[PDB]
Parts: sequence; structure tokens; C-alpha cells
Amino acid sequence: KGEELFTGVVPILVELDGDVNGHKFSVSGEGEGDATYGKLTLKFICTTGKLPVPWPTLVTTLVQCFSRYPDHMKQHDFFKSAMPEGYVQERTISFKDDGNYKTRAEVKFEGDTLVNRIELKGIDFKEDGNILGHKLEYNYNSGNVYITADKQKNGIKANFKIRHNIEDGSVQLADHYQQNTPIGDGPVLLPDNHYLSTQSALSKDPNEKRDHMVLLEFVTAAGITHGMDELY
Ligand SMILES: [Mg+2]
Repeated sequence: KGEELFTGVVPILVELDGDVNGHKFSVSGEGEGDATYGKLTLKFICTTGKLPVPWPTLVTTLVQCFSRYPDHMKQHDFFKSAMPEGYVQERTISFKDDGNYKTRAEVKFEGDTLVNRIELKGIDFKEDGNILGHKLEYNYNSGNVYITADKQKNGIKANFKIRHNIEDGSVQLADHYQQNTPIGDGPVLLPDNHYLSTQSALSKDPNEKRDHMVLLEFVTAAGITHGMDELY
């Protein structure tokens, strides 16, 4: 099954093409994931020049198959179950009092590398709002991603809120609506309601002159009832 592909360190490639309000840009990322520890280490580079939106607003778009699912809830890991053929991941990201991103990605193996290929379209952003005015801090909050089954499309949906810190002490909300559907025809795991608990750390490469983001993340699945407390 697909979970077998994730028992070790897996190389990752991420490629994004974006248009936000007519600002065209591309990001390329490289690194690896080790789902055993729910761990991602990636460096992203804007290959077209300066990124026209803040790096933190792209973190959710830029591989949920690297979540650590505890053994007792392994039967709820849709993401690995769709591999290697992969899945389509679509989102609408609604920035409160501002514009929205619509994203379409395909996440799949290309040989033994896990690839996330994404098209991002941003519209109706305010020229000097928090996004296009670059008023968001270079940091990121921990949070939960709530997953539910979508049996009609043999997939999942997710609903969650990202809170981006604004440089003035306030918060820019980014409401996320997500739908994933397998690319292949084999059976997948359709989960009970549960969530992914995330933590993310953003940094810079001291030797890198291009516009870039270094990202370290841990993601753990939770929210499924077990009775293992009785064992002890
Ligand atoms: Mg603050």
C-alpha cells in the first residue's frame, strides 16, 4: 500500500507558477520529508525575482502525505493511500478584507521523488493591503487542519483557518477550503473526522542572495478516539 513508500526519508520537489493581480512569479523548492517523524525540511526559491506576496502566505500551498499518522489511526491516512499515483489538491484561500488565492496541485511520485506541482491564481487583492503591501511578519503560527471524508469524490475535504501575524500586532486571517481527489483508480482510505496539528518555522539561508524561504515543519494527525489508556 502507499504507506510503504513513506517509511524512510523521501526527496521532495515543489514547483509553483503564480499570478496574483497580474504579478507573475514561480517558486521552486527542494528538500525531504520523513513521515515517521512527521518532519519536513525544505528550501524554496523565487526563480523569477522578488516574490510579489509574503512568503508566509504560500506555506499551505507549497504535501500532507508527510503527516505522521499514529499507528492506531493509520486507517485514516488518505494521503499516503493515494500514492504513488497521487492526488489532486484544490483550495480556495480567502484573505479576510482582501483577495483570494485559488490553487490546483498534483501531488505524486516521479520515480522515488514526491512532487508537488501547483498553479496559483490570486485575484481582488488590495494594492496596499497586508498581502501586496508586504505587512506580514516572517513567522508562522501553529494550528489544526480539520479533515473530513468526501465519499462522492472518493477523497477528502479540509476546512481550517490560518492566522498570519501582521507587523502591527494584529492578525490577517486566511480561511482555507480544500478538496482532494485521487488521480489513480485504486482504492483509497476514507477517513473519519480528524485533524492535523502543525508547527512551522521559517528562516533564511545566510549564503543565499535570492528571495527564498527555509521551512522546517512537524505535522501530526490527531483527533481519533482510541482506547489504549486502558492498557496502562
Ligand atoms: Mg507580534
